[PDB]
Formats: sequence, structure tokens, C-alpha cells
Amino acid sequence: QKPFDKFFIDYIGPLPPSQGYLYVLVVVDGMTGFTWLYPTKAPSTSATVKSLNVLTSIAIPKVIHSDQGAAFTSSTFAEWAKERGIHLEFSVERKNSDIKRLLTKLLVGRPTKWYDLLPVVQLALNNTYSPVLKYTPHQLLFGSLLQEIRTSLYH
Amino acid sequence: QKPFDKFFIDYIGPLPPSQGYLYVLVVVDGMTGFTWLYPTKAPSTSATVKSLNVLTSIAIPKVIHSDQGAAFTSSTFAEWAKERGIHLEFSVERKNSDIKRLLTKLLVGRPTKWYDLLPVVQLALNNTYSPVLKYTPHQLLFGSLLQEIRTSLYH
Ligand SMILES: [Mg+2]
Ligand SMILES: [Mg+2]
Repeated sequence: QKPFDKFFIDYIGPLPPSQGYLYVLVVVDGMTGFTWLYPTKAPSTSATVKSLNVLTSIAIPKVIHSDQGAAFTSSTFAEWAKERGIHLEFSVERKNSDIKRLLTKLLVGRPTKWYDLLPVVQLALNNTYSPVLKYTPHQLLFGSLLQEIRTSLYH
Repeated sequence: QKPFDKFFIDYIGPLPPSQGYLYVLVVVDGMTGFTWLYPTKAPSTSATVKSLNVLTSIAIPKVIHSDQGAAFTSSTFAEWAKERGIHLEFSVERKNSDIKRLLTKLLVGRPTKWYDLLPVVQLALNNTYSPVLKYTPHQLLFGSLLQEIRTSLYH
């Protein structure tokens, strides 16, 4: 019902090494579909916690939903969530597919440069319209590269 | 005139080591007074760039204002800003004083634990009223621990 009520989280990667980064932590807000992308060296509990402490400095989600990935099912992650009163669920898929498709296209001719281009992927994702919705994720949350990205998202 | 038009940035630290973190990058939005706090190991250009890439994934500021700190005056930082079309200025002070005062009080009895408490400092800062303004920074941006913090901010 509210932004920041529920996060859906997942790892994408590995990608070609880029400034030592190999993975992207994907966080999708349930209500708005707003996506945060965090580059990490590993798909680990500690990188997940690092990124999510940054995000939860804005607001604390009631629920976090993920898959059974090792980053998410550790007792360290469980402890972190319990300390904050966060309910963890395990088992938006369209959103995650979109992101993967975006990343693949952007690697072409420049595989080591994805870290630098990452902020523009996120900007693109949050300022593009979904098939059935009338507003962008950015609008819902706050009340050439860009062209190529929009190609993948709109076609 | 707009949120994300201008950032004011600065380093606070060093603080007692906490999960390997020694410093806090402080980013204050000019229009809303909204503050982001990023923990770093060093007051460096690379930690500044890492944190600001995360933030500029939301929107790209027109201007960034800082002091003459080495993190900010390097040609690496200058290059990063020019690539994004960001105008750098060198030479809110009340805001930064508030934060320092907050951090000092929170160290007492628990100096190594500041990293874990950092998100609550930011939450507190953005969801507290300023002396002359009618809205919190959070409201402007989005359209016991907490009690102790509010003590420092309101007294
Ligand atoms: Mg997965
Ligand atoms: Mg300074």
C-alpha cells in the first residue's frame, strides 16, 4: 500500500569485472516498482547488508522478499533483519528480466565499463513507463545510452 | 529551486573504527536540506565517487559545493564531475554541526557501534523539524536512540 512497505531483492551476475565489481544487488520497491541498483564484488550477506543499510537510512521496509540465495538465507542476514523488525520472505520478475536484458546490451563493445554506466541504467529504469501503468516509478516515489536503454524497455 | 539541484558535501571523522569504517561522507540537498550519510574507510576521492554514484543514480545535481578537502580537489574528482556535467564549487553549516553533535553523543558507551546506528541518525535528521521551517527534509523531498537524538536536535 505504501512505498518502502515491501522490498523484492535479488543478485544479478557475475558480469565482467568492472572497477573490481562483479555483481548487482537489485532492490525493487513493491508499491512503486522503483529500483535501486547496488554494485558489489560478491553476492554476499555482507555486501547485501552494506547496501541495505544505505537504503534503510531512508525508511525501514516491513517485508523483504528474496529467493533462496546464500546471501539471503544466512543467519547473519536473518539477525540483521530481526534487529530492524523486518519480516523476511523467501521463494517484479518482469522487472528483473528487463534489467538483465539492459545490462547485456550495454556490455557490448565495453564490458569493463558497466560500473560507470550503472547510474544511468537505474535512472532509465525509474523514469520509463511500464506497459499497464500511467506513471514512472520515480513519479510514484517522489509524488544515446539513454536511447539504447529505452529501445530495450519499449520494444 | 528544486530537490537535487545542488549538493553540499563534506567529511566527518575520523571516528573510532566501526566495522572498518572511520569516516562519514555528508551530502546535504540544497533545496530540501535532506541529508544522506555514507560511511567510508577513508576521506578519499574514490569513496566519495562510490557514494555519489549511488546517489546520482536517483538524479544528477547541477552543482556540488564542498570545502578544499583533498577528496574534493583532486583531478580524479574533477574528471568525475565533468563527465556528468556537474559544476564543482569550493570554499548547511548548522546542519553539519548538528550531525557532529549527534555522532559524539551516540559514541558514549558504544564507540565501535556507530556504523550500525548510522541509518537511525539519518532517519532522525530527515524526519525532524528545523527551527524556521514548517516541514521536515523528508516531507520536502517525497512530497530511546531516536529520543536521545531528538534531545540533541531540539534543545
Ligand atoms: Mg537469485
Ligand atoms: Mg571538511
